[PDB]
Amino acid sequence: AKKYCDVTGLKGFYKSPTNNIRYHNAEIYQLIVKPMAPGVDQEYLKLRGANFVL
Amino acid sequence: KSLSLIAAHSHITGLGLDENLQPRPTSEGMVGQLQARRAAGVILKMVQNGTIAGRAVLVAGPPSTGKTALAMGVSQSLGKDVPFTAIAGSEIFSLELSKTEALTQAFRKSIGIKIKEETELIEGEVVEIQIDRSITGGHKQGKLTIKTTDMETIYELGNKMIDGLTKEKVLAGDVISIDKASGKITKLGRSFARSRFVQCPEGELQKRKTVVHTVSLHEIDVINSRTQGFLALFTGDTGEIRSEVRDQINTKVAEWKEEGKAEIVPGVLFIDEVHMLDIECFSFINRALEDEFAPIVMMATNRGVSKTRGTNYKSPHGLPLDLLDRSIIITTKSYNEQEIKTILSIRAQEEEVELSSDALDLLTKTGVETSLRYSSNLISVAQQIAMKRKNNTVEVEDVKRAYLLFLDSARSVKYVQENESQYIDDQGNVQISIAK
Amino acid sequence: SLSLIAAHSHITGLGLDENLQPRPTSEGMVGQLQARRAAGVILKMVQNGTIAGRAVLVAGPPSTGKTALAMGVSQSLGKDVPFTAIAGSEIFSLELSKTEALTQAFRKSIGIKIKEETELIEGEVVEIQIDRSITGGHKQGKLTIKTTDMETIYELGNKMIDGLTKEKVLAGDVISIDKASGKITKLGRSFARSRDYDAMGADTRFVQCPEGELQKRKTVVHTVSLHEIDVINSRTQGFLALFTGDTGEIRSEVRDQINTKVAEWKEEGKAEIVPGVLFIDEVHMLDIECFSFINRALEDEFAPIVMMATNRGVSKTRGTNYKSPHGLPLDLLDRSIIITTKSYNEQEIKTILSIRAQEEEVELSSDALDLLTKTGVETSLRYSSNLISVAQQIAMKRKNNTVEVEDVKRAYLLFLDSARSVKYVQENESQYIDDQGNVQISIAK
Amino acid sequence: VTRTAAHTHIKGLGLDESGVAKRVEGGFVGQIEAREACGVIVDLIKAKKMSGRAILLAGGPSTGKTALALAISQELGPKVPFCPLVGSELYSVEVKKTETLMENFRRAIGLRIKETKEVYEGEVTELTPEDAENKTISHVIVGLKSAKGTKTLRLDPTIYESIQREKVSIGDVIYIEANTGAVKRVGRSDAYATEFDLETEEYVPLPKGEVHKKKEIVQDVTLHDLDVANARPQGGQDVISMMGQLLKPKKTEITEKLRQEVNKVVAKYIDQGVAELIPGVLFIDEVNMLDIEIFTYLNKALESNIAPVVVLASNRGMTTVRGTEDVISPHGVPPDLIDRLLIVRTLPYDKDEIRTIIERRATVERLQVESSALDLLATMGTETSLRYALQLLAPCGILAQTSNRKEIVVNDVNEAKLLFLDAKRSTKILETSANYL
Amino acid sequence: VTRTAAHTHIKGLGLDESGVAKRVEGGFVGQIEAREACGVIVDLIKAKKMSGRAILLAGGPSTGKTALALAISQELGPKVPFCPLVGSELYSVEVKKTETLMENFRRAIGLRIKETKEVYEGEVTELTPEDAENPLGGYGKTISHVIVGLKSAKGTKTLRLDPTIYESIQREKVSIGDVIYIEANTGAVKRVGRSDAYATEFDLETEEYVPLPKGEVHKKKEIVQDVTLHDLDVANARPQGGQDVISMMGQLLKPKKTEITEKLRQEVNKVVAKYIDQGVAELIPGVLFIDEVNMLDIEIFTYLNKALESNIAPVVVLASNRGMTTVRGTEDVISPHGVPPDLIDRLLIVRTLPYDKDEIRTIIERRATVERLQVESSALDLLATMGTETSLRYALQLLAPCGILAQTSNRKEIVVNDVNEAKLLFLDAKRSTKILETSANYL
Ligand SMILES: Nc1ncnc2c1ncn2[C@@H]1O[C@H](COP(=O)(O)OP(=O)(O)O)[C@@H](O)[C@H]1O
Ligand SMILES: Nc1ncnc2c1ncn2[C@@H]1O[C@H](COP(=O)(O)OP(=O)(O)O)[C@@H](O)[C@H]1O
Ligand SMILES: Nc1ncnc2c1ncn2[C@@H]1O[C@H](COP(=O)(O)OP(=O)(O)O)[C@@H](O)[C@H]1O
Ligand SMILES: Nc1ncnc2c1ncn2[C@@H]1O[C@H](COP(=O)(O)OP(=O)(O)O)[C@@H](O)[C@H]1O
Repeated sequence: AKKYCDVTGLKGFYKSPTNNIRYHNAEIYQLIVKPMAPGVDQEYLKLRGANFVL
Repeated sequence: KSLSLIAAHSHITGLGLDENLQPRPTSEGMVGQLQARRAAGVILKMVQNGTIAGRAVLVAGPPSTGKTALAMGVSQSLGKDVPFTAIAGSEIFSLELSKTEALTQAFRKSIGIKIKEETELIEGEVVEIQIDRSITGGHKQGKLTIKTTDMETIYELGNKMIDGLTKEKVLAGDVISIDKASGKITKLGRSFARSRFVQCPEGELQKRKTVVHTVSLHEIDVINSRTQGFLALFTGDTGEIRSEVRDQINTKVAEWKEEGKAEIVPGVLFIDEVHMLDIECFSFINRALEDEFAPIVMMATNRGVSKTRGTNYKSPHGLPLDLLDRSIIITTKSYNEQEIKTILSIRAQEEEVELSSDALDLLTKTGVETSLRYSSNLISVAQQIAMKRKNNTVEVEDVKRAYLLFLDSARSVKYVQENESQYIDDQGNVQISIAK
Repeated sequence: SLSLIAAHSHITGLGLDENLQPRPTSEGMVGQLQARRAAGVILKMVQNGTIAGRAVLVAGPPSTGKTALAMGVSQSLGKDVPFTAIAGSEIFSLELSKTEALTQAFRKSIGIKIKEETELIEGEVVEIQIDRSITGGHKQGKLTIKTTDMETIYELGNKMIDGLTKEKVLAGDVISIDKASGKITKLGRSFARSRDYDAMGADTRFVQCPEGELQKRKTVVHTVSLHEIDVINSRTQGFLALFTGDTGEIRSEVRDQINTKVAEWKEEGKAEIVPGVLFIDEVHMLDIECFSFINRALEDEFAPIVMMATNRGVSKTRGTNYKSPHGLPLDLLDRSIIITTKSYNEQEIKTILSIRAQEEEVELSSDALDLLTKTGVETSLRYSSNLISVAQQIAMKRKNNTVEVEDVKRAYLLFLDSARSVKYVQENESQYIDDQGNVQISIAK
Repeated sequence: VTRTAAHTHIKGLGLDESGVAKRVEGGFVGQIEAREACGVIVDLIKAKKMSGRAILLAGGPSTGKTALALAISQELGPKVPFCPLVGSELYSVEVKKTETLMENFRRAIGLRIKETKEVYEGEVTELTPEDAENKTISHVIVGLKSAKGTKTLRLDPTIYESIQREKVSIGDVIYIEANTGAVKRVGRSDAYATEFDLETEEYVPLPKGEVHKKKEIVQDVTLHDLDVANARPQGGQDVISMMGQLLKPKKTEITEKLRQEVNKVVAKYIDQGVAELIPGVLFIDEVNMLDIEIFTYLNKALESNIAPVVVLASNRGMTTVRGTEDVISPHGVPPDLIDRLLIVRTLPYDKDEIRTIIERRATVERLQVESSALDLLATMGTETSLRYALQLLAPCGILAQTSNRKEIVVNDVNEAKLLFLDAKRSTKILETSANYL
Repeated sequence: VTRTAAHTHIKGLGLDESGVAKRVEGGFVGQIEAREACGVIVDLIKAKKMSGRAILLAGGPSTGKTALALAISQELGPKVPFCPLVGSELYSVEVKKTETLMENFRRAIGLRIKETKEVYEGEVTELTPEDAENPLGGYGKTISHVIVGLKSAKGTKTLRLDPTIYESIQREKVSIGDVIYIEANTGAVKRVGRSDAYATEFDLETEEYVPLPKGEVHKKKEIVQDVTLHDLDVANARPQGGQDVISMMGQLLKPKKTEITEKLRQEVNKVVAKYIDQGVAELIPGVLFIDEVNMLDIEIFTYLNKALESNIAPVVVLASNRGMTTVRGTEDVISPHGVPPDLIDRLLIVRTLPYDKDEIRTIIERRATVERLQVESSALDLLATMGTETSLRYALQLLAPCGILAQTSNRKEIVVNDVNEAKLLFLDAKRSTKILETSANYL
C-alpha cells in the first residue's frame, strides 16, 4: 500500500518514532507532529485505521 | 588547496586586468609586460566566450621574461572546471604511444563535457539501529532511527539495507549518507558525542542534490573503447585509441549538445618548450587545429632561428612557417630595474622573507647584472644564512655571503675557462694531476 | 562481386599459344613478346613442380608492365596454387624480424594438397531419445534427423552424446554429422521451428532446412600452406594467429619437424606438394640483410619460385653506402635470371588504352582515342589511363554517352601530369615550401 | 550558440547542375578550376565503379587544399565514408606503418545494412520457467506490462540465462531486444516502492508507451570495423565490461587471409541484398611526411580491387623525399607514385577574394566589420598572410566588445595588430635581438 | 671486520653551530666553501618549505661532489628520502625517460602516516562452512558463509565470514590449530603458524610455533609507516592488495613500468592533503641526486625545466665533470658542464676546488685509518707525491695492494718497498697511455 502523510495527505517520506505519525517534510514535523499533544495521535491513526488504543 | 609548497609561480593568482582588459602595473602577483598581459587577457576572453575553436597562439621571448608566468596567469584566471592541460614538448615522445596519438590525447584532454544531474540523498545522524535476527537467518528485519537538526524519523529496513549497513558498520552516533538507488552508504563520521568528529547535518532529509560533472573527451574516448577500461585513465596504458571511437564520441557529443543534455567547455592546451617537437608533430598540429572539438593551444618557446627537429634546416622559433602561418604570436620583452625589484619583493613576500631596503637594492642589482632567476634563487639561501646567525631579517651581508657561496652562469663560465685543464672537454681530455 | 575495376583487372593471363608463343593481343596483354614468352617459360617451371628456388628479376622502366606480367602469371597459374604478392616494404615490421618475415613469405607460397572424404548427414533434429545406462557407460541415443524429403533414426554412442551436449542442440536445430570422422557442427535453428519463441537468443541463427538426400558423399580438396602448418603447430590454439597475425617468430625446430613430416606424408601419399610463386614487387626497398637471407633461402627444397620486380637503375642498395645495378647486390643477381621489359610504341599505347576503356565500359571515339594515344606517348601510359575515367565523368556531366575530343581536352586541362606540374612549380618557386623550408605566403611586398 | 572552426564556413563545392563553378557559392570564392576538378572527382566517387584512383592537390600554403578536401566530404554526404588523416599518423609504435596504411585504406570502404530493432519494455508480472527435462529448462513465460497494457512472451533458456544474470525478479521493469537477445534491468517499479521504507532498489516508473516497439535502422560500418571485429588476440567484445581486461590487447598485423574471408562474407551478404557497398575517400593531408617505404606500399596498395579513392595534399616544391637522401621530386612525392596520380593545381589569391574571404569569415563568426576596417584587414592579408587576418578577426571583435561596441572599427584592427604579431614581424624581432629574442 | 667502500670514511658535512666548516672533521678535508654551501642547502631542505630548488655541484674529477652529496644525505638523516641516481639510469626500455624522471621526483618526496589497523588475530578453533542451497547457479559460490572461532589470550570470539574473506583465509592454507592474523583494512590474512598449545614435535614442514596473541580479538593498533608519493602512485596504477579478482590477477602478472597519468598523481595528492588536513600524516620533502648529469640528453633537460616549476618537486642536486661541452642530443649547443643555459638559469652552481699536497696526504691517511692499515711516514710521503703526480684516486686505490704485499711479508706496517712494488705492479692512466702510444700491435 502507498504510504501517505497523515495530516497533509501528500507522500509520507518519514514516520515520527514517538507518536507513529507519517509526515511529509520538516515544516509539518516541527509545526504539527512535534507540538502534537497526547491524545491527538489517536484520531490521526484512526483515520488510517491504526488506532491502537481500545 | 591540495599539496602545494612554494613554487616558482605560486605568487601568480591570475592576470591583473581591469574590466576593460587593461593591465594594472602590479596586481594578482604579476608586474610588467603590459602588451603581453593584454594579449593574454584577449586569449582568456576567447576561451571564456567558447565560440572560437582551434586557435594557436605562440608566447615567444627571451628566457626569464614570463612566458610560463603568463600561462600560469591564464590558468589561474580561467577558474575551476575548465580543462587546462599543461605539457612539455618532450612528454609526447613515448614508447607505447605514437607522437600523433599522444598529441591527440593532449588535445582531447582539454575539451570538457558538462552534465548536470539530480540525486536523492539521505544525509543524517543515526539515533539507533535495531535488527532482530531470525531463528535460522533466512530473513532479517530492522528499524533505523535517524535524525537531523530539524527532523527525526524511523525507517523499516529491507534485507539489502541491512546487509549494506552491517557491512560498513554503523553504530549509534554516526553521521552517514545513503544513496537509495545505488545502495551506497558513506560514513561521514562520528557526531558530537563526548563518550572523526563532524557536526549534525541540517534538516530536510531525502534532498535533491545537483551534481555538475565535467568529463574530458579523452575520458569518454577511453570509456567508449571497449578494450580499454577507465583504469587506463590512471595507469596510462590506453594504447593508441582507434579513430572510429573518437568519431562516435564526436557525433554523440554533438547530438547531446543538440538535445540540450550536455554542454561543451573548451579549454587551453599549453605546450612549454614547443620547439622540442619534430616536424611530423608540427604537421599533425597543423591539421588538428581545424577540428570543431579542438581547444585553444598556447605554445611557449625561447629559441630564436633554431634548427627544427627532424629536419636539417633552421626556422624562426624552431617552428616551420606553415605552423607560424596558423598562429598569432605574443612577444614578451625583458625587464628593467623597477620590474625586477618588484618581482623580487613579491617573491620575498611570498616566502615570508623579511629583507632590508639595501638588501633589496643589492638583489635588484644582481638580478639586473646577472638574471632574475639567480636573484630569486638567492633570496631563500640568503634567508637561510640569516637564520643561521639567529637574525630574522636578511641584511646586505647575507646576500653577499649567498652570492659568494653560490655562483651564477657567467661566473661559472669564467671560472671554468680560466681552469679548463681541470675539466673534461669535448675530446674527453682532463689533467687530474695537480703537479708536474 | 565485391571487387571493383582495378589497374590490372583486364588481364586474365598470359596471351600465349600451346607452343609458348605470345599472341599480339590476347587475354588483356598487349606487346612485350619476349617478356611474355619468358614469363610463359617461368609458368611452365612452376607447373612442372620438379625444381625449386629460382630467382627471377623483372626489370625495366616504370609503366612498362612488370606488375602486369606478374598478374598475368598469377592468372595463368590457375586456382588452388599459392601465389603470394607482397611489396618490399612489408618485410620491415615491429614484432617480427626481417628474416622471419621473409621466411613466412617464402613458406606461404608453397603448400600441400590433401584429399578428404565426407559422409555428411545434414538435417533438422526432431527428437533425441537417450537410453540412460545404469552404470553410465556407453550411453545409447536415438537421433531423429530429418530432411524435407525423408527421415531415419540413428544410433548414438556415449562420446556422440557428450559432443551433442557440449554444444546445445535441441529439437528443430539443423546439424550435420560426419559418419567417418564424427565431426560435429550446429548450423543453427530451422525456419519451421523459428516462430515458437517470441525473442531469439544471442547465438541463435536461423538456417533453411536442407532438402534432398539425408546422407551425402563429398570429396574436399584442401590446399594448406607450410606457413599455415607452422602457425598451427607453434601454439596450443594457433588458428587465431593465422588471422590476427601475431605468430611471433616461430622457432626453427618446429619448421624442421614440419618439413620432415611433410616429406614422410608425401612418401606415404596422403598429401602432395604444390609449389607456387612469391612475387616481391619493388624488391629494391629491402635491406642487404634481406638480400643475403634471400640468397641462402633460395637453396632449400621447400622453396617457391621468386619473381622480383624493380624499376630502378644503378641505385644505392639499402643498408649500405654503394650503388649497384637494379638496387640489388651482385651475389643476388648471380643467382637470378632477368626478364627485361621495354617501352611501348604508339600502337601498343593505343591498344592498351582501348582495352582499358573497354574494361571500364567507356565508349571512346576514334579522335579521342588518338588524342589519348598522343598524350600517352608524350607523357605516360598511366596518365592517359587515369584520364579516361575522368573524361567519361566529364562527358556524363554533359549529358553524353560517348566521350569526344572536348572531354579529353577538358580532362587534360583540369588534371596535370608530372611535367606540367614540375613546370608550374619551377616557374613559381617562392609560393612552395623549399627543401630549406623557406616559403613566401605573402602575395605583395 | 554553435562554435566556429577554420572550415565551418564551407558547405560544399558550390557547383551547378552542369558542373561549372559559380564564383562565390558554397562558402568558396575563386578557385573555380580546382573546384570543377573536385566535382569531377566526386562524380567519379558517386559512380561507385572505380578503385584505387588517386588525386594529389598541389599548391602553396593557405590556398585551400584542405578546404577542397572537406568540400568533397560535404558534397558526398555522411553516407559515403571519409577518412581524414595526416602523413604523421602512419608512424605507429604498436604496428608497422604499412599495416596502418592498409587499415586506413579499409576504413574508407563502408557498408550499409538495413536492420530491425524490436524492443519489449516493461514490468515483469509473471516469470514462469517450464522445465520439461529430457534440471534443464525448456522455456520461460514472461509477462511484461506497461501503461498501454500487458504482453506475454515465450523465451529460450539463453534469454532466461541473461535474465537471471540481471537479477530480475517479479515487479522489475526490464528491457529485452528480440533480435539481439540483450536483457537490461531498468529497475523496480513504483508499484512496489513501499514494500520497505528504505532499500537499495532503484524505483523507476512504468513505461508510458507500448510494451512492444519496432522500428527500422541502418548500420553504417566499414571494412576495417569488420576486420578488427573478428581479429582479436584476446576475444570477448560481446560482453559488457566497464573495467578493463587484465591483458592489454595490442594492434597486430592483420593477415590477408582474414581480409579475403571478410571480403567473401561481405560479398555473400551483398549478393543476398542485405548489405550495400559504399566506396569512400581516404584523405591524406601533408603527404610529404610519408616515408619512402610508405610510398612504396602505397604504390602496391593502389592496385587493389577494393581500394578507395585517395586524395593527397602537399605544399612542397622540388624537395627531397623523406627516407631518401638525393631524390629531388615535386611535392615530396616520388615519381613512381606521381605517375599514378592526377594533379590538381591550387592557385594563390589576390586582394579582392582575400577581402571576401575575410568578410565571409566575419559573417560566419557573427562579427560586424566596418568597410574601412575590412579594407585594412584585406591590405594586412595581402601584406602578411590571409590566415593572419582570419585569426585576427576574433581579437578585433573582443577588443570591440570590451569597448561596448558591436562593430569592429579601424582602431580595433590597429590594436589587434599591435598586440598580436605575424611571422615576418616576429622573425624581424628575432633577427634584431641577440639573446634568444 | 667491517667492509669499506669509497665513501665509508665520511660521516657528514662536519660544520659548527654557526655554519662554518672545520678544516678536518666529519671525514672531510678541505672544500670549506663547498661544505658551507651544502650546509646552507641542508638547512633549506630542513626548512621543508620550498619546492623545486636545484643546485649544481661543479668541478673536476675526484674533487668530492659525490662525497658532498653523501654528506648531505647523512646530515639530513634516514627519515629524509634521498634518491641517488645516475644520468644513464633514466634511459629505460620499458617506459619513456620523462616518466622515469617524474617517478624519481615522486620517489624523493616522502610521507609519514599513522595508520589504524583493525585486526582479528587468534588461534583457529573451529572452521565450518555453510553450503549454498544451489551450488551450480553460476551466480553465487559453493558456500554462503564460514563460521570461524578464534581465541586470543583471555578472549574468545566467533566470526561469520563472507566467501571473499574465506577465500583469503584458505589461500593461506589455514587449518584448525593455526594462529592467524586477519587485517580488516584490506582483507589480507597472515598465517602466523601452529599454536604451541599442541604437540610441536610431530610436523614435517619446518613450521614455527607461536603462543596465543595477547589482548582481545578485534584490536585496533596504530602503526607509523614511512612511504613515498611514488609508492602510492605505483600502488594505484597497478592495484594489488584487494581481494577482488583484478587485484589478484595483477599480483600474478609480470610487473612493468607504465606512464602514470597526471590525473592519478593529482588524486593521490588530494588524498595525501586530506591525510595532512586530518593531522594523521606529515610530508617530508627530500633530495634527488643525479651524478653524471652530462649523460642526460636535451629532452630530459627540457622536461626538467617544466618539472622544477611544480609545487611538489623535491630538492634536486646534480654533479658534472664537464667544462664547455656540447649538450647530448644536440649538435652545436656548447654549454657549461654539459647543462643547457635554460636549466643553468634555474640552478645554483656550487664550485668544488682541487686539493693540495698536504690535503691529499691527510686524505690518504684517513683512508688508511678507515681501512685498518698502518703506513710509515716515509711511505705516506711517497704516497702523497704519487697522488700529486698521477692522481688522488690512484693513491687511494693503491693502499689495499700495499696492505696485501705487507701482510704477504708478515708485516703490519707498509714500508716504502711495498709502495714501490705496488707502483711497479699496478699502473695509472698516464703510464698506461704512454705504453699505448709507444706500442705497435694496439696494446
Ligand atoms: N611579469 C611577471 N610578474 C611576476 N612574476 C614573473 C613575471 N615574469 C616572470 N616572473 C617570474 O620569473 C620566474 C621565471 O620566469 P619564467 O616564467 O620562467 O619565464 P620563461 O618561461 O620565459 O623562462 C618565474 O618564477 C615567474 O614567476
Ligand atoms: N602488356 C600490357 N598489356 C596490357 N596492359 C599493360 C601492359 N603493360 C602495362 N599495362 C598497363 O600499364 C599500367 C602500368 O603498368 P605496371 O604493371 O604498373 O608497370 P610497372 O609495374 O613496370 O610500373 C598497368 O595498369 C597496366 O594496366
Ligand atoms: N577559395 C576559398 N574560399 C573560401 N575560403 C578559403 C578558400 N581557400 C581557403 N580558404 C580558407 O582558408 C583557410 C586556410 O586554408 P587551408 O585549406 O588550411 O590551406 P592549405 O591548403 O594550406 O591547407 C581555411 O579555413 C579555408 O576555409
Ligand atoms: N674533501 C674530502 N675529504 C676526504 N675525502 C675526499 C674529499 N674529496 C674527495 N674525497 C674522496 O675522493 C674520492 C673521489 O670523490 P668523488 O666525489 O667520488 O669523485 P668526484 O668528485 O669526481 O665525483 C672519494 O672516494 C672521496 O672519499
